Amino acid sequence: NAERKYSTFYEQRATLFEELPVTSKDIIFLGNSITNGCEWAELFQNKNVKNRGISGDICMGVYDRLDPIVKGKPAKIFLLIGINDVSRGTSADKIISEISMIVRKIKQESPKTKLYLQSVLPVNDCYGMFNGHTSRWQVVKQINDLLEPLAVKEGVAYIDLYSHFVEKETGKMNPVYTNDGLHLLGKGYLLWRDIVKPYVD
Amino acid sequence: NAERKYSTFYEQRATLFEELPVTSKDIIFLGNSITNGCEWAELFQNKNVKNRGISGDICMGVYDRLDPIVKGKPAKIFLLIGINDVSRGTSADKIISEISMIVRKIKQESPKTKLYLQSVLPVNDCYGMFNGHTSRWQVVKQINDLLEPLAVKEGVAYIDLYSHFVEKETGKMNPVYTNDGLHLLGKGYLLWRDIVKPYVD
Ligand SMILES: [Cl-]
Ligand SMILES: [Cl-]
Ligand SMILES: [Cl-]
Ligand SMILES: [Cl-]
Ligand SMILES: [Mg+2]
Ligand SMILES: [Mg+2]
Repeated sequence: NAERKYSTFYEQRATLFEELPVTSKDIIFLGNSITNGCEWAELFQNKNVKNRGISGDICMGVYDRLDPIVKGKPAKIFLLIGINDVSRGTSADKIISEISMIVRKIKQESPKTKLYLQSVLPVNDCYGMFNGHTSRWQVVKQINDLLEPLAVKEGVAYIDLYSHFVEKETGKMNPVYTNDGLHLLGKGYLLWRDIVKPYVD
Repeated sequence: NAERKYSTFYEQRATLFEELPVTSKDIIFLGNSITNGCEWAELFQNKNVKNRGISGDICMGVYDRLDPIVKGKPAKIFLLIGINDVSRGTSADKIISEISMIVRKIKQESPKTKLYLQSVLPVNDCYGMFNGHTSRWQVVKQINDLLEPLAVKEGVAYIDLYSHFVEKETGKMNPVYTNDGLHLLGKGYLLWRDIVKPYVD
């Protein structure tokens, strides 16, 4: 029942994205529900910023829908993905392998697009929700420890969101940014805004 | 876990909307997941159109979050709400009563805002999903038969989306627009766009 809801919602969002043109001026935020949840053009006060987030999405789900994005040759793509693969038990190594597939596809199809790999955000089990995600809070840092070298190896930028969202004493997401331990409150998007607005300018 | 997920997601979206300014140039799409699911500014190619949809939302959930919208005195508000009240067993009469509360609040707080009441969309049980909604498909027309007179009585516009989405033979939503009987595929948002762009123009 729950997997059918993601699958149908993914098809809803993906088929809408196929109908919306991407141009060389565009700045794309690409990812899962943490990307889906924002009004990106309003947050940055920039009409060229576009939401390509899909709640529930995974690395290969992003990979499979790159074409209606990269064929428009967008100016920038900000990628945040992986935590739903964590909740499926997928290893950090395999997740990094699949992000590297996304990086190589974007570079091959739209070499002038500037690509930004955003650190997987921390999670927190304190609210007792999304246990498949939050019980694996330690995998976030395993991914990010591998994700930053991948960025420099592929010649793309790495944005460290994690270190601002995390509680350094616990390795988990600071509750001020979330009400379920996984997704962001408005205050969380303001922090994200302050970190990445220089890259969007 | 289902009600907690809506409740936390509502707080996520609502607290984000409290951080995003609304101005007198804005055109607001206000409603539940059928409103939430779209990229409205891209669909109409109009930077002034803004998404205030929240998946799972109900009439009083919309009412309770009017302040961060109407305080900016927006140019237009397009309201689509009620199907999640239907799925709770709420009568059409009670739903109309609550929509009329929303109308009066908007008219009181922002008298120059043009308000458009959109027909509740049909649903379809053919995919066997969201049975709390789809088993009550006959309630949609009961609401809409009362909603258009309310628009007249309150001096606001009524937009008949339902006629374009429904199968006249069955009273249910044409499957070409949906993959679950409730929410819209990209083709569904294109139909909505074609109906409503004149009002957004
Ligand atoms: Cl949960
Ligand atoms: Cl989970
Ligand atoms: Cl269902
Ligand atoms: Cl249901
Ligand atoms: Mg909190
Ligand atoms: Mg269909």
